[PDB]
This record gives sequence, C-alpha cells and structure tokens, in this order.
Amino acid sequence: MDTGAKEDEDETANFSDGVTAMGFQSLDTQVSIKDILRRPVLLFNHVELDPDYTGFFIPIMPPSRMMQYKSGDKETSFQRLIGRTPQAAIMNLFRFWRGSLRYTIIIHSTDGHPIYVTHVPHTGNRVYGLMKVNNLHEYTKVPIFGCGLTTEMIIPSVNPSICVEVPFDTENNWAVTFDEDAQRNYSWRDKGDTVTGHLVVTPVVSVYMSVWVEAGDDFEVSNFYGPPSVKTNDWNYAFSDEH
Amino acid sequence: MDTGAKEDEDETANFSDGVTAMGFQSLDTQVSIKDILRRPVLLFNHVELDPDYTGFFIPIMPPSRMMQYKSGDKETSFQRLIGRTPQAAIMNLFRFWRGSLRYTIIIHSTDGHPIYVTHVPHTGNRVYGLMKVNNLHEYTKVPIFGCGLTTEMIIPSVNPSICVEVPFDTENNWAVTFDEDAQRNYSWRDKGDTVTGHLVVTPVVSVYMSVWVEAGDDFEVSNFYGPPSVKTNDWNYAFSDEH
Amino acid sequence: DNPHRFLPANVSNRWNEYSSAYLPRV
Amino acid sequence: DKPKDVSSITIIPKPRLGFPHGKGKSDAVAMRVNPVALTSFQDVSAYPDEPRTTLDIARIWGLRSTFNWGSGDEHGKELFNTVLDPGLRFYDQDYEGQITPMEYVTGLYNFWSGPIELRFDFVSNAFHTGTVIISAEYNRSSTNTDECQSHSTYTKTFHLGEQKSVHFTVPYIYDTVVRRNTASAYLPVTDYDKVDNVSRAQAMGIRAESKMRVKVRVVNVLRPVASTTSTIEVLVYMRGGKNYALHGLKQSTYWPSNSVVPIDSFPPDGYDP
Amino acid sequence: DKPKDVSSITIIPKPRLGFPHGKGKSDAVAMRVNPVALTSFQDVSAYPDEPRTTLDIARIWGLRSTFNWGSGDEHGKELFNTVLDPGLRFYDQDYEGQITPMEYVTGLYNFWSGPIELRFDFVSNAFHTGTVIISAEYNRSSTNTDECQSHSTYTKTFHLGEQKSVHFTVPYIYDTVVRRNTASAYLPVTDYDKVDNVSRAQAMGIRAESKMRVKVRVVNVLRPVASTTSTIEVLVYMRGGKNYALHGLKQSTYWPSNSVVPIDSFPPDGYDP
Amino acid sequence: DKPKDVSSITIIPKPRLGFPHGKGKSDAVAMRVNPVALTSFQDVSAYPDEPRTTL
Amino acid sequence: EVPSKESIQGDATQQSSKEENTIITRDQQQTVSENIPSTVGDLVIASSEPTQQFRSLTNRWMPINSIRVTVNGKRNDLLAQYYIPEDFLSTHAKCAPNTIPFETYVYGKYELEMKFVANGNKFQCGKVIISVKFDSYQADNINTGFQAALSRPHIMLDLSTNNEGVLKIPFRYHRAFVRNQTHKTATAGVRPGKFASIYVQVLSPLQTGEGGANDMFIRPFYRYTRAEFAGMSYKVPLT
Repeated sequence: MDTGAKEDEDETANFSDGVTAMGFQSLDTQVSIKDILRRPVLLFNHVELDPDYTGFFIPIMPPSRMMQYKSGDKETSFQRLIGRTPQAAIMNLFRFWRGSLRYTIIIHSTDGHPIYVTHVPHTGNRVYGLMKVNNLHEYTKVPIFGCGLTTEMIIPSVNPSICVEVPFDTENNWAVTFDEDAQRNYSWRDKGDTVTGHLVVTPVVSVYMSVWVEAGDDFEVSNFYGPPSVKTNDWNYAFSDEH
Repeated sequence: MDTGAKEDEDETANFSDGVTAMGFQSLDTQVSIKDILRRPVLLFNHVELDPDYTGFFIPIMPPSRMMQYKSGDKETSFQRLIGRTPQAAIMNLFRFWRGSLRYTIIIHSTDGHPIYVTHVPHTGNRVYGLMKVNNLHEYTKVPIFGCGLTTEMIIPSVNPSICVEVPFDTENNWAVTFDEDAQRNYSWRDKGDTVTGHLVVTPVVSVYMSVWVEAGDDFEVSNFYGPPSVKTNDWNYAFSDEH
Repeated sequence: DNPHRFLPANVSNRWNEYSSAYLPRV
Repeated sequence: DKPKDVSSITIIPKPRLGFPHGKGKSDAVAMRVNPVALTSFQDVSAYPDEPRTTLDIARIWGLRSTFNWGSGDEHGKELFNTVLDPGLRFYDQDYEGQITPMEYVTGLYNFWSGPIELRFDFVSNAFHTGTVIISAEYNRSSTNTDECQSHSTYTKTFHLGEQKSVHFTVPYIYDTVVRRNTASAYLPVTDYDKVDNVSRAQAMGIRAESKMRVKVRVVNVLRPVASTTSTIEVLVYMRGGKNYALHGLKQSTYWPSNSVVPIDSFPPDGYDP
Repeated sequence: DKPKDVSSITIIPKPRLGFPHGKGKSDAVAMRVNPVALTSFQDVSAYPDEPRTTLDIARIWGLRSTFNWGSGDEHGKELFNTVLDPGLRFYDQDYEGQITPMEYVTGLYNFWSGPIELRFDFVSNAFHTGTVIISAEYNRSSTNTDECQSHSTYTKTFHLGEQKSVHFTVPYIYDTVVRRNTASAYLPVTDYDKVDNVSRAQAMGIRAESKMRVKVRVVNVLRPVASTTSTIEVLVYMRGGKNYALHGLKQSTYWPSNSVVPIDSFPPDGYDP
Repeated sequence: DKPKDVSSITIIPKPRLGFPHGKGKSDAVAMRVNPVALTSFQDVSAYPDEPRTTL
Repeated sequence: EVPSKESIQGDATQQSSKEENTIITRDQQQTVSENIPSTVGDLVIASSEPTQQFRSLTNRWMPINSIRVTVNGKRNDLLAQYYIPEDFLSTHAKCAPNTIPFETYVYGKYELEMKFVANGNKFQCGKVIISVKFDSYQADNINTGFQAALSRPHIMLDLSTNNEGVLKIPFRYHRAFVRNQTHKTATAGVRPGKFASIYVQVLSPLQTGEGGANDMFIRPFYRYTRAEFAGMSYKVPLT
C-alpha cells in the first residue's frame, strides 16, 4: 500500500474535517477487513452428492475473482453471485493470505445415514466437484474418509450442519489468492499454490448439500494490489427518485 | 529401541543443524505417537446387522497388519484401507499395548428401537462379525445384553451414535498386537492373547452400522520391533510436475 | 480446443505468460 | 455411591453459533491433532503498512477523472463539472474503466458520510499561468453560463504558476447524518437482460440521485508563452477524508470486467495434451 | 416451595465431542463399575527408552543403500548417486524391500523439513586406502563425467584408512520452509489396476519430484595390497537430523508386503480338525 | 492427553427464550458484524417530556 | 533543499548518492517511497547452512536500458516492464558485476532500490508513474492499470521539472527464497528468477510546443540493498 501523501506538497488553508459519524447509529462497526472476511459466503446452492464417486471436492481457497461467473461461458456448480460479494471484492485487492478458513456444510436430510468431511492436506492438484479418483467403479470397500486423514462426521437427524476449521497445511509462507487466468496450462507446481488443500464430502446414499465459507479467527491477508478494472450497470435496473 | 549412536565414533567437523521448523505454520504439533493413535480409524463401513443372530462381534484389538487386505484373497467385512492408515503403521512397530480403547458406533436409523453395546471380558476366543452363539435359532428370550454384563444403549432418534471406552480386562501385563500369521492353528491359549475382549451390537430389527476405533487417554505401546519389509506403487498413479 | 490453455507464441515467452518485451498487452 | 443429579436448565436449540456476525463467539471444530492450536504468526505476519480496515483503503489517492484547459477557453467556462457521489460515477450510462480505491470500497456499503478530499495536478511547467476556482454546490445547482452563481458557494481560487497542485476538502453538508448509496443493494441480473418498466418497478431500492456537484471554472484565462503547449491536462485525484465512514454491507456495485475466467479441475479437465 | 427456573442458554447440538482431534476433551462413556476409573500404570508402564514421538523413530539409524568401490574405478567416477528425498525411493519403478525407519515414519506425513544425516561404513580393513568426496547438490545437478561441477557444491572429502566410517549432515536448503511429500495423500487402488492417463489426470495431488541429489565420487583411486580383496562394499545409513520435523497426517506411502494374512473367526472357521 | 469428559446435566428443550414476556432474558441473534453491539443513543435519544408509561 | 543565486556553475546546490564505487548527482529535489519491511525468521529455517552477502558487488548503482517517452503515448500505456531479478541478469546489463553471485548460488532474498532520472526540456510537460507488484507471476495482465499503480508502492516523475524518484522494493514472496537460474537438469515445475514486476506507465501524455522535440528519455538505475544468497553450486552462464 501507498497513501500517496508523498505527493501532497500543498500547504495552504482548507475547510474543516468536522466530526466522525462512526458509532452514531450503532456501535457495531463494520469497517474492519478481518470482520468482513469473517462473514460467511455461500458457494454451492443445493448441489447433488453421489455414493458412486470418491466424494465431492471443495478446494480450500478464499472466495474471489477465481470463483466468478462471466456471461456466456461454460456452466459450473459454483453460484454466480460469488463475484459480486463484499467478501470477494476484498480478496481481489490482496494476492496473499495465510491462516485457517471455516467451511459450513448443510445436508438437506434428517436420516441416520452419516455424512463425512475430510481435510486432505496440500497435495498440488486443484480439483472441485464430484470426482472418480483413479477411475475405480467401487469406493465403498476403500473410502476416502477411512484411509486415516483428519475427519469429522455429520449425523443429519441430530444436527444437519457442521462448521469445520481447516488448518493452513502448506510449505509456502503464503497461499496465493488469484491468477490472471484460471484455465491456463502453466508450470504445474505453481498452479497448485492457490489452494492449501481440499474438503471432501462422502454420503451413504444420494443427497443434496449447501456449502458456505469464511476466514477463521487466525487469518491475515497481505500483498495489496490496488483495485482492478471494473464494469457496472446498476443505474439501469432501478427507478430514479423522480419517477 | 536402539538409536545406533553407539556406532557413531566419528569426531570430525560437520555442517550446521539450523533451526527447527516446528510450530512455524501452526502450534498444532502432530508428531506425538499418543496423539496419532488417539485419532479415530474406520473399520466397518455400512455393514448389516440382524435380529436373528446373537449380535455383531467386534474384537477389541488396535488396527494393524492383522486387519489388512491383501490382493486376491477371501473377502471380509473389514474395510480395505485399514492396512495403509498412519494409525496402523505405528501399531506395526509395537507388538505390546495396554490400556483402554475407544469404539464409536453410528447406527443408520432414527427409530425408537434401542440398539445395545456389551463389553464381554477376555474369554479366549477371537470371533468377529455376526455369530449364532451355540447355534440356537432364537435369542429374543435370552439376549446377550440381558445376561448382566456391562452394557450401554443407543437410542437412534435422540442421538444415533455413542462413544464407549472399553477397559483393559485381561490377566496379561500386555495385549499382543500382531502375529506372523492370523489364520494359523497354533496353541489355543496364545491365539486368544491378541484381544482383550469383544464388543457386541444387538438390534431389535435389521439395520446398517459403522464402527470407528482409537486409543483411549490411558494407553501405552511398548516392545518396539522396527519397520517391516514393505512395497509401494504411489509413483505410478500420479502425473509428474512436468506433464 | 480451449483457447486459454496456451498463449499465442508472438505475445508470450517460453514459460507460457505474456513477454516483458510485448508492451501492447494493455 | 450413585446419587441422582437433580440440577437442570432450559435450553433453546440453535443450529449454528454466531452465523451472521464477523466477531464474538463460534462453535467451530478445528481439523487438527490439537483442538485449541492455531496458525503461528511468529515469523510470517501482516506487514504494518497494509490496510487493516476499509477506511485505510478509502484514504488511498486514486485518479478519478481528467480534463483539458486551453487558451481559447473564455473566462467563466466550466472546465470540469461532475456530480460528486462516491456511490455511482454515472446515472444515465454503463461505466467501464478503473474505479478509484475509495469508490471501490464505498460500493460494498449502503451508507457513507464525512468529508471527501480532491487534489488537482496540473500537467504544466513554469511558463503556464492561469487561475481556476473550485466550487462545491449543494441541493441547488448553478447554470452553465452564470459563473456568479458558482462563486456564491464554498470556493477555493487556485493561482497556478510555480505550484502545480492544489488540495481541496469538500465539506460534508447534507440534511441527513449519513447518505444512502445510489447503487442497488441486490441485483440478480447477470446476463445483460433487456430492461423494462416492470423490471424497474420490482427493484430492490429507489435510487436517491445526488444533486451535489463540484465545478471548476476559469477565473484568469490561461496565457502560456509561444514556445510551450497551448493546452494542458489536469488530473483530478479523490480519496475519503480523515473522518470518512461507511456502514451496512451489501452486494458490491462494481465487479471485475477484464480477464475473468472460471476455474476448472486441474489436471482432470484435459490439461494433459 | 416449587419456584420456577428462569435460567436458560442457547446450545448448538453436535453428535460427537472432539472427533477429529488427538487431544483436548472427549464425551466418552467408560464401560466400568466406576465411571472415572482408569488403567493403573503403577507397575506395568512404558519403558523410558521407547520412542514417545515419531521424531524419535526418525532418529533411528537405518541402512538405506549399498554400493561397490573397486581398484578399476578411475578418478571422478560416480560410485553412488541418488535423489535424496525421504518421501519416495524411486519415481520410475515399483520399490520392494526394507525401508529405513525415518523414511517409514515420513510416509505418514504430507510435509517434512530440517537436515538429514548420512553415515558411510566402508566394509574394509587397515590395508585398504582411497579417498571419496561426498557432495550435496541442490536445484541444478552436475553431469556424470564432469567431477568439477560436483566439487563446487557442499562437499566432505573423507580420507579412508584406519577410520572406516564418516558422518555427513546434509544441510536443508530449499525455497520453501517445508517440502511437500511426493507420495500421494490418498490412493484407493488396491488391486494393481492397469493405469492410464485418465487415471493419472484424476489423481489426489501432483508429484513435485525432488532434484536434490547426493553423489559420491573417487578422489584417490582405491589402492589395496595384493593379499586383500580388490573391491569393498560401502553401507549408507540414513536418519533425520536433530531438527527434523513432520506435519499433515495422510494415508501411508508404504504397506506390509511379506506375510500378510487376513484374520478369521477362531474357532468357528474350521479350526477344529 | 485426551481425557474423557464425565460432567453432564439434564436439559428441558424449549423453542423460544422468554417469548411471552416484555422483560428479562432473550435468545435473539443480532444481524450485525459485532454480535453484542447496540444502537447508540448518544445524540439522538427520547426527549424527557415524552410519556415513558401508559400511566 | 533551497536554491541559491547563480554562480559560474549555475545553481550549485546539487546532492549526490554515493553507493560503493558509483555516484549519482541530482539537480532538483528527490521523491522517495516509504521504507517498508520484508519477511524474516524463515531465513534461518529454510537454509540450514549460513547465507552470504556481497555488498561491494551488489550494492553499486547499475544503469539499465533507456526508456523512450513520445507525444503519441496515451494514458495507461506501458513504456517498459521488468521481471526481476530475471531481466537484470540476462536481458539488461548482461556483463554487470552485480550479477556475479547469481551464477554460483541457486537461492536468495532481494531488497532492491531503483532510481529514475528524466531529462525533458522546460517547454514540455507530462506525468510518468513507476510502481512495483510483489510476486506477479501469472498475474501481470490484471490489476495492471494506472489506478492500481497509484495504490501499490510507487514514485511519480514530472518530465518538465526533472525531479528524481527512488522506489524501495522489499522481498515479499509466497516462498522463502526465489530460484535464480533455470537449467536443463533442474525442475520445470517452478518458474525461476521472478519475485516481482516493475511497470513504467504514462499517467498523462507528453506534450510539446510549436516546433518542439517529439520525445524525451528516462534512465533507470538499480541496486540491491540486502542481497542474501543460499545454496552454493557450480558456476553456470546466466540464461
């Protein structure tokens, strides 16, 4: 960051700065960056799971321009409004982050069938959605949760949602937020450095699911990049205060 | 154990040892043996119970090479990935253990029908799965839980999972972890000394179930054996960082 | 195929990103 | 002994603990060996000069606009004239370009208040000489031709010459303690849908368009020497004041236009040629 | 009296208490007469010399490899040359044998760091005499024929003779504070399935192959007496350093090959002949 | 260590906390950034001559 | 800071920066970007062996290629750009003594300084911005406008006054070290020799009078203020 006060060499009289209007309406101050990023953001809105696959992969990265919908391109399971959240706009200014995130899973069920969650550490790949790992046609004998990685479980009848806090498991000082191109085939060890691992979500039977995300308590952004080149058309979809 | 520093008789100058990278990423230190073995391991993945049998037997022993799948042999109800867990690899180095284990049962139901759990003390046999004890065709009159052994109960509607902590009930100082052969017919009082008892799980109607396991708080391993002769083929099922 | 996979040779370096010599990219 | 436990309490069962808040308490379960361990920031930590709040971002000088000032511009002529609203840049057209950091951060919030600062950098030399008057006009606005109406407001006459930069704090003077943002709180249209009056009728909010303007007029006509350029460009920077304040997090006004590509599975999705 | 209880609290219902952790709190119900009794370790307890952590196991000297050194080996010849990665032994073939205790324990973890120690035991006598140079080479590797390139790195020339053992700490010098493991985090293939590129494309992680090598070259050609053997064998041991560190528990790289039999019900399953 | 938690209590589950009352306790979840923040009445407050009760 | 009356040698109140065996004077005032810190503490972990400095070699001012500003360049046009340290090794000033340590060592941490000297006549006018982007690999074509340039650490050059700028660049990278040299036997998985990018952009176009010059020139100089090297290896030619 650079204020640009460097270039403010003017030393002439000016109008008053008045008094701050902070804490006037309510004490709840929403200006802090570490408070905005700690608000939950929605990712997958009623996406389907299958017992036929290894599980549903959720790449551990903060929501930003990476997870943005552009008009008239291929359809994804990611919800379209990730691009335009306040929590995304912040992550578009910082290219480095570090610390834990907080994923919230909500299964649309009330059955005795247990659903599992598995933090796989940073292994270099950046897969999402349903995947058949190693193209096998049977995963019930050898499940991804049963291999012996850190694993919690949801039991929908008791409580059909968990809030996990995935650790910053990586060899890097910082996890990179974004790239100029997500779909570009460049050197393979650098493409991996935008995630710190994956969540996987295996069910017993087919079921739908919703996923939220936020920054944990221990979370810092850095390497400020300034604002991008943007477009808007909000004016168009509203009446003036004069008919 | 033996370091082998005995044989290090060299007294010449060497390069620096640097500074430890422990606690650099996070304070959560995962190096302790008593922390790895305290992580839960999955055993039975959606196996079926029956009211027609005495119950489902779970032999109280820690997960190791005993519970390993080899390719192209008889199929078992044990999940295949028990062999390759981090919690198994530790138990492959220690032949003695002592103290309590912690079994976690998850019934796939939300009915008012109660399921029971019964710690049978070390009685010499090493049975698992469903068994008709004494070949009777009716166990509803005289249940295994009703005989008057220590017994807890799951009520799926309230909470469809329990975590029991089975005591170290045996006449031995140590429970043996593994053998060179599980299926070998040798002297009968020694084959028994690899379990400290059984869990049994009786339901009212038919239902599916999942079982996890770990070491309790009070748990010590000893009699270190070093590493076994191993095979691997991980290289084969992954791309290099160079296409 | 997917055009984003590889950048055209005239604008790019060996490492498959925009060359420092190529100023017109903006 | 096995004495009965007579103590009890009435509980209200909620699914999540502090779901909508950005602070306080949480029921999160750490996916670690140690349940109470955290990421160490002993060596690698946030650098002291990074912005800790959005109000720090809103104090970064961004280049808002530019305009020209020739020798042919007779006295009283409007060189520059905009509605100074940090909410929206235009009310009557699609905007595309590079929005300033204080405008970018403002678009995240439904309400703003406090003074705004400007800085006019004249891209000139010693041999250029003129005078402009920068006026802030509230509620009622002047006519383009009547310079006198612009002079009867809050003004700062800048004598250009050796000094090529003038700072100007715009004082915050409105009927309400906070203004609400002109951009919509929620807009689900993503595919450039052709808009009608039925669409407008079912908007999220009613755009309360700002009438507050900042005009720059010629006082003394620019008289440069023959050997230099007859027309200079002026750069108009803008940041929030020292008492700038924001409230009420909403869906962002602006979104990335240039070089947006959606992520795919690497390397499942045909990365291997 | 029967006064009303006005005290209450909002609870968030979870099924298990500290399921994923290896420490902290737990909701376990003891299957005992006494609910708070534990296994006594008054007499029978863990012996003081047993490894308490995996870092204690990673400090046990294991025999990694062997190689030969004859009189016919002209100066500069590579006697030994391996990629020193504790993750994997080979990148291009199936490994079978007895893996060292530091490699075995490393395979449980996704990340490692800190120095690695070697120890070269020459199976010789007083009448053998030569000189080897042990070099650790990072990022860029030398050619087999250019011994000079190997000399311009971190080296320890060992003068063999009366002393038959040399210790060598390999200094940890990489771009990242921790390296990630080359072996996969999760591999569900158990039945030696014939692999294709579609299988590879849907892997768990991308194998970041190490370029860090340790070479042993001849400085002074081995000149033994006529009455002894012309070729000796060298034993190369390996353990983790004093500042060795591991993190991120995964599915184990290696698994038991020799004498694995699955358990059966004793004595139901035809044990009675 | 991972010692077992032996402490427990019997709870009576109710949906709302102090639904019918005009005072006392409440289980309300604030829709704010800060969970314990309130509306400031530092400048704008009830005037002293306004009726505080129905009496 | 304050000018004096005209003597035989004009207005003789020039300052000068003397770094090792290279001096650079300046006529008018100097703009300086804020001195800000780098990542430290990981150094002792990531490198087991001790790290070396060659101040006499690396701390001396080295001029690179000249930049040509014309009256045809619009706002947001890149005048030049530099991937560092890559371009200071093998693209600009290939036979500089500043590059000598990069031959032998494979890793390092680099805090730089970059002085810019412009020379346009008094009847010209224009604004050029120079700004650093920390760890820009596969992020060069985004957040790369004049607007983002004003936000990131930057200096500003007026082309009429001929002021000097000095941009201080801390080491802010996602890894502990940056790899110096690519090689045939080395890994292709990592991009080596680029931890940052320096953009020089037209903030306002150059303008001139009747029968005036249609261009003028800027000259960058660089120097490492803290160049620590780790992992010694056999010496190689640079790219």
